[PDB]
Amino acid sequence: PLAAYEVDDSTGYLTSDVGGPIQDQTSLKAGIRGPTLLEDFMFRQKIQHFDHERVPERAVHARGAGAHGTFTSYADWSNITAASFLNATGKQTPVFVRFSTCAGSRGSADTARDVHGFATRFYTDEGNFDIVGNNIPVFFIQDAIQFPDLIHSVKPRPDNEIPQAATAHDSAWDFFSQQPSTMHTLFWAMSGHGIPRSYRHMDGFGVHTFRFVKDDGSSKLIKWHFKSRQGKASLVWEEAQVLSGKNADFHRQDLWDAIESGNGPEWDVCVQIVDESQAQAFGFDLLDPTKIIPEEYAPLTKLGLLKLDRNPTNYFAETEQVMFQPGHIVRGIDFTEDPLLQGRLFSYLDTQLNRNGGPNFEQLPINMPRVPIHNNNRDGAGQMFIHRNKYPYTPNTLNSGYPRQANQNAGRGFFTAPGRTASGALVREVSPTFNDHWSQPRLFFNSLTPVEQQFLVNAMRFEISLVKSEEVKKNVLTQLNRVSHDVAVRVAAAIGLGAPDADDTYYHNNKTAGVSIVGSGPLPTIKTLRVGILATTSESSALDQAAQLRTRLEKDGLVVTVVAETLREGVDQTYSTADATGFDGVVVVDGAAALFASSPLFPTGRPLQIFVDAYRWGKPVGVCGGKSSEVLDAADVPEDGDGVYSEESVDMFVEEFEKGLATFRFTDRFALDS
Amino acid sequence: SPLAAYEVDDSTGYLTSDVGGPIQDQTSLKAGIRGPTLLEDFMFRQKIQHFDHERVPERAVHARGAGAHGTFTSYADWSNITAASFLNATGKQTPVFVRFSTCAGSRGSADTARDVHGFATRFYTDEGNFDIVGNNIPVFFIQDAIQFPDLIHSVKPRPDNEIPQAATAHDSAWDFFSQQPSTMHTLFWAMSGHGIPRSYRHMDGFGVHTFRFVKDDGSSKLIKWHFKSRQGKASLVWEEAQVLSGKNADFHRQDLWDAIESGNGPEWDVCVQIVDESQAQAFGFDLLDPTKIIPEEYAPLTKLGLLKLDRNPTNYFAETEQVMFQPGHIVRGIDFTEDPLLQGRLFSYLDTQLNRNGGPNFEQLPINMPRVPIHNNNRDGAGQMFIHRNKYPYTPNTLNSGYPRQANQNAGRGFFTAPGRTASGALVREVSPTFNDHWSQPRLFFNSLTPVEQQFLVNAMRFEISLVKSEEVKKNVLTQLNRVSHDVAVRVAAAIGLGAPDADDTYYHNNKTAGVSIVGSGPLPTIKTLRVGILATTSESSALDQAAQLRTRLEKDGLVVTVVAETLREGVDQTYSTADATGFDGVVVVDGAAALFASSPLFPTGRPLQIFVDAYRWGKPVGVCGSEVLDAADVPEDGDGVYSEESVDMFVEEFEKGLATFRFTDRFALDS
Amino acid sequence: TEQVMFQPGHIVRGIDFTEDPLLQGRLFSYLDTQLNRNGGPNFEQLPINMPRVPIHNNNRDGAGQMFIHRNKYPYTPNTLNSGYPRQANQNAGRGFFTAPGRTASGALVREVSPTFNDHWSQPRLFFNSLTPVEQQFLVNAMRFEISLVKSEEVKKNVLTQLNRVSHDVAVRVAAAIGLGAPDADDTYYHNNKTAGVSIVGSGPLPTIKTLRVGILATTSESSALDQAAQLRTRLEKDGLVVTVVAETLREGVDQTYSTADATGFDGVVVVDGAAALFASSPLFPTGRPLQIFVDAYRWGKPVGVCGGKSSEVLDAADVPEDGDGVYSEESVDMFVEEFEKGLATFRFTDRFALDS
Ligand code: HEM
Ligand code: HEM
Ligand SMILES: [Ca+2]
Ligand SMILES: [Ca+2]
Ligand SMILES: [Ca+2]
Repeated sequence: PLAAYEVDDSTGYLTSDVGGPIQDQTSLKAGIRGPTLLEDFMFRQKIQHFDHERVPERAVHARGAGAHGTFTSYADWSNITAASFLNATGKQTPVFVRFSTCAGSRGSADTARDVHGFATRFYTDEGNFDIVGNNIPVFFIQDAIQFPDLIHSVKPRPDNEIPQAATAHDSAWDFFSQQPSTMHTLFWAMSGHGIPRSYRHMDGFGVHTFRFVKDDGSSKLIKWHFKSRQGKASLVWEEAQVLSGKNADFHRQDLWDAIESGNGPEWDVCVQIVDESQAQAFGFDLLDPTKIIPEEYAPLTKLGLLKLDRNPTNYFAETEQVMFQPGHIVRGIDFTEDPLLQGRLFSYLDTQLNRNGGPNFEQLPINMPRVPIHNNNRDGAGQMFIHRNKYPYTPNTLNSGYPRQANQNAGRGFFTAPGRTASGALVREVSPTFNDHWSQPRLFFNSLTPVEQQFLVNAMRFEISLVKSEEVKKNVLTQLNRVSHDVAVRVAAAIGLGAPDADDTYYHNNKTAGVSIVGSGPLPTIKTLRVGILATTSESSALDQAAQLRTRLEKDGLVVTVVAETLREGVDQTYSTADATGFDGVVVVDGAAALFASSPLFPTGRPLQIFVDAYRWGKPVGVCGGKSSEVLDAADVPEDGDGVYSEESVDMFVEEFEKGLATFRFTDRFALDS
Repeated sequence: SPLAAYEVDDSTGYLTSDVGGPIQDQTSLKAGIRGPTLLEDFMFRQKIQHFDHERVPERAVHARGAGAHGTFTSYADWSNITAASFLNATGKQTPVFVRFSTCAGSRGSADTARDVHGFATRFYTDEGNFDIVGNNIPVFFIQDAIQFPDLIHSVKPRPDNEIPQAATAHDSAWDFFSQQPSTMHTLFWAMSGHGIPRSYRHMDGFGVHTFRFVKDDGSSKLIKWHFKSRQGKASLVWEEAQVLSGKNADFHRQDLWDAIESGNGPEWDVCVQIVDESQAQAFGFDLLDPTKIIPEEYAPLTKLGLLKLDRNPTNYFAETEQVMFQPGHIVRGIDFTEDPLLQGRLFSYLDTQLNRNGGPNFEQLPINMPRVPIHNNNRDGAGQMFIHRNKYPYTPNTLNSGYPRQANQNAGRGFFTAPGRTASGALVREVSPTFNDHWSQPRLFFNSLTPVEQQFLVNAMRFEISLVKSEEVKKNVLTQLNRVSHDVAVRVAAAIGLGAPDADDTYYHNNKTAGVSIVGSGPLPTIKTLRVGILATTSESSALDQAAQLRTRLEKDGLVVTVVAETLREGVDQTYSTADATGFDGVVVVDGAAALFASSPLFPTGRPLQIFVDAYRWGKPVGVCGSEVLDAADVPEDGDGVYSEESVDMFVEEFEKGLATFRFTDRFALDS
Repeated sequence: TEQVMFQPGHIVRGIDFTEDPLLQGRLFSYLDTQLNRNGGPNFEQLPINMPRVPIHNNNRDGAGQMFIHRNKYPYTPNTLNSGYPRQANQNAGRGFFTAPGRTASGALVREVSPTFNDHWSQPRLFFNSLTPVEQQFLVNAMRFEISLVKSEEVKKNVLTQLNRVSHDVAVRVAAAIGLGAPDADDTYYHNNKTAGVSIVGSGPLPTIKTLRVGILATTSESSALDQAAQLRTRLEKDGLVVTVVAETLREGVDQTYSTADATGFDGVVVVDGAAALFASSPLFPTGRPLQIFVDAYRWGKPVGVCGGKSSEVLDAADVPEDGDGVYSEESVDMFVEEFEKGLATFRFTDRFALDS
């Protein structure tokens, strides 16, 4: 894919960057115990490179991971868009996708509670087209000019730089409560969408309304929705926290492993399509990025399949250096007057100068298009091209008038949708059509299941309880109360304040499909899900049981880890390094029961803690072999429990257990406010 | 002070651009109320351009870190051993800035990663800035600076997928260690409690290299810097460090910030070991070799002065992120040695600052400025903040009357290279054979730890090496560990189901040395700032009363008290939902709360009990104030560091003893 | 000087932009380009770029950040910093505001307004407003530059465009380059003139202070040095910058003939004690003293001989004694009074050939 740029070092002698064979292990010194010499160019070339390895992290979405893939169109979409990549059934275009958290620095944990990025580049035969989206369909703010306010508030306090990758501090909730537009995204982030099970188990959204533009000039309004084929799934908060410490790399490792095992994740790339006349028809403004179109109003149209199936060769060169822009647009697509989108168009082109340190960032391999470039851009630091045209100006006769101007009528040029207009005063004023900040947050809340609603309440209780300012806490209750009195009461109970009186201006009872995680039913596939088998080296029959279970589980593409006191043939991991956050279900072989009812080889009570944690976090758990009561009694897990299994037959154990893995979470183990 | 002049106050006033024009910054300028944004909106672009360019490259190593201001005070006139001005008078005060850090992780990684730690001190002296750029471990992994990128690439994440963050627990790191045996000494330190210190305040600082002290008369002696903590030595246990990394990635920087805010700024005695030049090879190793310590039994510590950190930064980015240390920031009275690791460092720091700052004028940032006049002919460069009056910036000149004047051993208090230093021999890329013993001092170190400490170290190695996928690498690791201690190799081999190689006694010995053991260093000299979690309940007026009684007592003794209950209210600090045992150094359950330890929508199932049990398993002082609680938690009433008293005052007294002991190590199983 | 970074975006309350598409795009360029020059986003902190009033905003960090900001809540809206900094606009805080009568209406277009389409009438207005000799200089600059263009097609295309401004210009230029001018095309021709664009027509200079007078003298005659000293005193009294030139330096001589050139002076005076130099030396190139005088005359400057004896110098130079801007007096006083009128006139344009 980027084969032309690969460098192989599987053989050969060390050389400088200019091909001179050298060594790099000992400095040149004036005598054997002498000082190092300035003339040692071997030393200086190697250390200079090392000294300059780092580049600025992205201003947001610093922490993330990418993979290569293919997009395949399901149809000829010419009848709605001139976009070349969508112009034929089965047409394939290479892609690169990067997923990320949003607030944390490089090296912060994947399983922070946060908005997540989902950025996709299509290397089309008419230019690179990027859709730079999030896993949440609405954004916090209604005007790009407010982005630094939002980001400053969410990022660590700037005196001490605390806390990392978290909204759980005063400044964030101060902003949220003073800028009520934030409520909708806030509710999404406080739901299980803020803590996805993996990048493969979340959807991607363009957020903004864009336009599809036909060759004839007619346009329609669209929203992009990348719908996961793996299904939707979340962690529970108290698992996400432990996982942040046990495996900061959880999401990037999950993605990397799925691709390597031939389970590359897939999404249906979809749009909602509506007429230009419907911009204000749905009870809100399609220019407002804090609003969704309910699927009951406009159904999803599937355009094609996105599949990620190839990991990068060098993370820095590919994932770190990929530079996405919403301004990377192609003929057939256009912008709308969404004031958040409008300002983004400026930001991405500008910020890449910061990251790259020079203007030629489009020439980096990962950023290059797959079709020829013909323009009069020249020079600049890091210029890799050697341009033959010595008359790089338009209009010219001395290069026969090339390159020629491309537009609607010639050379397949980009063109602005010709029906677009502007009218009015030049103003710094918010449209009153943007003013309802609360009805959609309530629509979202109403659409979650009872346990889902409790989890959202509990996320808010956790975070707001860490806000020191009594005034900020009260202000937060004021805003929450406008979305839902019941939310405000339940949150207030945790923080020892009174909720204010119900204000029903924005309350309503409407619901919408497709936003609940709990309500989206069992997972459509269990391939890649992780089963930890707790066993012991003290009983050769426990290992026999573990081996039989492994064979039967791996047959169905589950990723199996056998855990014992020490490593040996057939054991993957020791108890010392094992944790419940490492598994989607946990099985104990009854031969190992004694470990459950002290060792220098693992912390006290570790084998039982793995089982108890997994149970408490809602995972399918069980004992295989017939003798289950010693384990279940020690764990205080009821044998009759939903998602608790006990069979002597390995085949029968696995059949039941696999149903539990697809259910994924057993939500009856979590208490509800009365 | 350069920082006072550049402080910007925004507590009043209307918003302005960077050029002082009053503006707004909340709505974009548009062609009509639902129209597109205008290119002519300079308010928008100036604000967004700034935001777009806020980030700068992180440090190549020590990216995760935090800083504080303070003072250094000399104990004596040290002219008898050094010309250094900041050391030339009893009571002489010099401002300092210190930055502490982990070493391998990127700038958002957890404080409580297992790692070497940075301890970099700048003394803004009256003869120039002097930096001691040290670590919390006295020896380094490698013997030549040219190997640094090899070490660092191996320990940092694998470069195809950038996994794992802030961890040596992967194949490449152990491959490097097992192929480059000089690493063993530092590896042993990193695998001990020194890899997971309880806080920046509870670790020491070392200059690592041998340096020189140079007197005005030109004579020199060899020195090692040792900053000795007045807070005592303390570590986490590994399982606790893991949970902490998720619950509070900011634990160490918060611990430091808080200690300073409460008037408990941390202190170190700044010390040196001082030996004669003739002793460079007298101790059974080469003092140019940065993998060796001088045992304290061979050269005792001399206390030069007090280092105290007592003011937090105003802006983290401007001060902590932008501070740029250099071992080349040296002052008259100090010199380098021919340590090949030190030698190459001198080049690296000056060069790397170009990457971070993006221009050559990084010494003009307020945090990097000196507190004395600058007179030189350095000019221009991006970001030039001075307006130089001298229009003849060359030497020799007559047109500026020969100024600036040359400074040297005999003019203007100039820096001078120790005049006794020589070099002789071939120009070679060869390692001195005096550097070849990579295994005796790792053994010395291991011998000097207590039995439970040695077990913790074996268990750290068992943890990490079990995660290495390559059988070849694991075998090579056992080969090197075996040269240090056959017992260590046997015990770690046990966990990974390989057989250890046969004993090879070449480097074995039974020697020990003082001052390297954490557990063996006795109870903490102070318990001020240590954290007590009181587990209570809102359902009992008596429980809240009991909590409050304890609070007034413990707080008067300097302890930081957190009362935990189901919900916040008067006198309750944290909810059970946000509480964790990693948040405390000791845990107390009040009697009236006994019921919680037997379901609630206000916290996860079993949370109250879990905090108590985690605290006990991690060795902390735990207690009940007011038997069933100790029963539910399976905690022995007669256990060392388990407290049970009806008497408030009696409990606080016993418990405060427990906080000093800090860890009750009898709770951890040992190989036998 | 090198670090000053100007921007038309540096605007203040009371001024606003217009929809000139050239101006509109400049607003982007200057902010962006300073990143290239400065290498970092904090270029407004360079001393030459700093304002002379307080700065209150939430811009933060960036390479080279010189400020230490005390406000730890740099976001709007906030309560934790009491809502400061406050928003400034037309009604509060003397904020910048866009002229409120400004509007836009129409399609979003990449099209040129047809009102921009006349490219030729104003060039012709400008040309008409210059004096005859001025028009000759302009034709001569065009003849000079276009003659160096190698492509015959480009030269042809240039005459096509010039011909639309003025058939006469195209003809006169065409003559120098051996091509024929296109036939007259009078769409944009006219006879209108405008005030204030002509240099030659702007009358004599309002001041001669700082103008440069080179006095050519000799060390071979003590009398020449004396004349040069007296002239110097009389000229310096009026704020003129005087350079005395001779073969070698000594007290009262500023420059050698070797370094001197007519381009260094606004007027040139030979002292008659130095007349023999104007008829070889290892101390300057052959013919240098005379060449300074002749160049000065050819380039239209006031030139003269002071002392009373002028024919030897003037004849050697081929300069007519009665030409305008040519002076000859014995009296230093009378000489300077006449010469100073010539310095205000500045250029004697009757010395330049015109096309017929
Ligand atoms: C709809 C709301 C938004 C979404 C879904 C969004 C999405 C993203 C994503 C996914 C990335 C990381 C791309 C990658 O993986 O490299 C990103 C980076 C960035 N975003 Fe946006 N963003 C939004 C709003 C904004 C706004 C309003 C601004 C500023 C006006 C902005 C400025 C940036 C900057 C400076 C970066 C770093 C870009 C780079 O270094 O390449 N974002 N955003
Ligand atoms: C004795 C062994 C060493 C110790 C104790 C040491 C200590 C440190 C410390 C404490 C910092 C961070 C200072 C801060 O807080 O900003 C640092 C940064 C750095 N070190 Fe060293 N180091 C050692 C060896 C080396 C070697 C051999 C090289 C390369 C030849 C090196 C290159 C760097 C670089 C490039 C940085 C980032 C510096 C900056 O960005 O300002 N280190 N090291
Ligand atoms: Ca805060
Ligand atoms: Ca740069
Ligand atoms: Ca590796």
